[PDB]
Amino acid sequence: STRKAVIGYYFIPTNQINNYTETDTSVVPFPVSNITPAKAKQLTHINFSFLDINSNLECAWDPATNDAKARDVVNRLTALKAHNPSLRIMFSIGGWYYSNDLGVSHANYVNAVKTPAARTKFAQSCVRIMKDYGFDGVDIDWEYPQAAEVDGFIAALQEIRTLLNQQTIADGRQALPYQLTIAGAGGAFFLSRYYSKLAQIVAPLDYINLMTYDLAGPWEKITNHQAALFGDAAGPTFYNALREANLGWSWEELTRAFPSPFSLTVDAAVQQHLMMEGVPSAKIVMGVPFYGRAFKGVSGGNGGQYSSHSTPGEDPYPNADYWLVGCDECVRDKDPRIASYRQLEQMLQGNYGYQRLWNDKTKTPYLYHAQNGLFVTYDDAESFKYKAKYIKQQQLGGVMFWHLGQDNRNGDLLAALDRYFNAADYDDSQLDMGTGLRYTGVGPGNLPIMTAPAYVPGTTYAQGALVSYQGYVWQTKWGYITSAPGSDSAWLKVGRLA
Ligand SMILES: C#CCO[C@@H]1[C@@H](C)[C@H](OC(=O)NCCCCCCCNC(=N)NC(=O)NC)[C@@H](C)C(=O)O[C@H](CC)[C@@](C)(O)[C@@H]2OC(C)(C)O[C@H]([C@@H]2C)[C@H](C)C[C@@]1(C)O
Repeated sequence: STRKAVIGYYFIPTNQINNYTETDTSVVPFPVSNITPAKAKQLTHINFSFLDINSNLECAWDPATNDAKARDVVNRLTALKAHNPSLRIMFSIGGWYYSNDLGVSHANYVNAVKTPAARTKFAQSCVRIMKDYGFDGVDIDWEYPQAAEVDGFIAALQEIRTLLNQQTIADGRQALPYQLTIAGAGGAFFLSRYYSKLAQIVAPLDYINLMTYDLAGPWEKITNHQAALFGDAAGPTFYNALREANLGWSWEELTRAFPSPFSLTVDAAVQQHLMMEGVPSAKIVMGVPFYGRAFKGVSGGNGGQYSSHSTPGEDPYPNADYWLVGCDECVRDKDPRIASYRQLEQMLQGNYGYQRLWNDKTKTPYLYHAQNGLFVTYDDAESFKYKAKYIKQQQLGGVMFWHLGQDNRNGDLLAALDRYFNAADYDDSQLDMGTGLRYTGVGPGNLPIMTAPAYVPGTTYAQGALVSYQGYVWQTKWGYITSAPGSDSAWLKVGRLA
């Protein structure tokens, strides 16, 4: 019973920093003061976002940033630590806008990690920004290094870790050591870019915060849940790209690890991490969305699930038709495709025509607007019970979420996560996790415990025979085999001894 991490992004754009105020929500909708002492206590980390990498290949604020206002906002966050001596204010470098393959700063990420000298300079800039502004650690949210750049990225994290460790010693911060995290891919297509080197990536980290949300969106042909915990056989499935990663595994090893097609769920991403040797469950943090994704143009029959739709994917949103009925924040932000949980409660409570439905396979809620043909996929305090139960059962490190401003005013989502993990009186021992589709892949990092008769030399084993030998349970790939398990290619390591 180590405390689960509870990691909340605090995102504030440059224009809001530069006009920062705590008394006008039309300029800053979500000021630091909305994070009350009670919320501060429920959080373990706050990820201040986003810093960038500049063309000097250093960690830097957006250069339009007013530095005194920036320091002041950051000081308000670090003052929160007075209510909670476990609390850290991290900062994040990257995000989609800055760091995506076509993002505005993308070449800076590539070049910052490309060579030994560039990495030294970058790493030093991170620690220096951390100490100058009073942050408690470094989060990297590069979406995403491509297979060629992965060795540099790894080396960059290793170097940052060493510098963080020096800093923790210099400041005598062993009670709350400076930390290093990344925001990891939560679906196999991006994950496949660095999957083969996952143990190396995770080794220098305190946590890898899986972005296990945005698993559906307007870029797909068919509506779906953006953060299904388990799979729905009625729903779409996807090619498992991990089976083409450069792993050096055999056909049978790849097949047993990477079923395809597969359901793109939270459970899949988590298992895909656990399958790798050297990736410990305690370092894996499950991301959850504090917002819904909305689609229009959907047909009926199944609550708007798994339907074609007409939601534009362009960015910025390409006209002024704000068709997400009742969503006032969408008008403010000029995009009807995303609604905060905060806004969604209001849409459901007003006379706007939505029903709240529940998929008992995915263990996630959804809104359906029968009259206009709208579907919204989001998470709430109910879906979080199952996700928290899963976090406990799988011995994950905790939960991360984007983002704090999207909680409702009383902070019920955060409170709920804090309760499912820490409340003495909350009991989920009978919470039924459903018959949704589990990801069944097995790999070297997550072998099940098994028993079988001991291997006997001289015996002819038929295809599919199971024996135990030198700590493991092995299975013949064909028959008849007589070789000692592990000595040639005929035997598959399927389990570990009892
Ligand atoms: C101008 C523009 C946007 O362009 C998109 C296109 C670029 C899409 O852009 C958008 O959806 N924009 C909104 C993005 C939300 C941010 C959150 C992401 C997660 N990050 C986080 N949530 N991070 C986080 O929480 N961090 C803590 C993008 C998601 C996408 O799928 O791009 C794919 C790459 C796999 C392309 C580039 O190949 C894309 O694929 C498809 C879907 C077939 O579309 C075409 C092109 C070819 C098309 C030409 C480009 C668009 C229209 O699809």
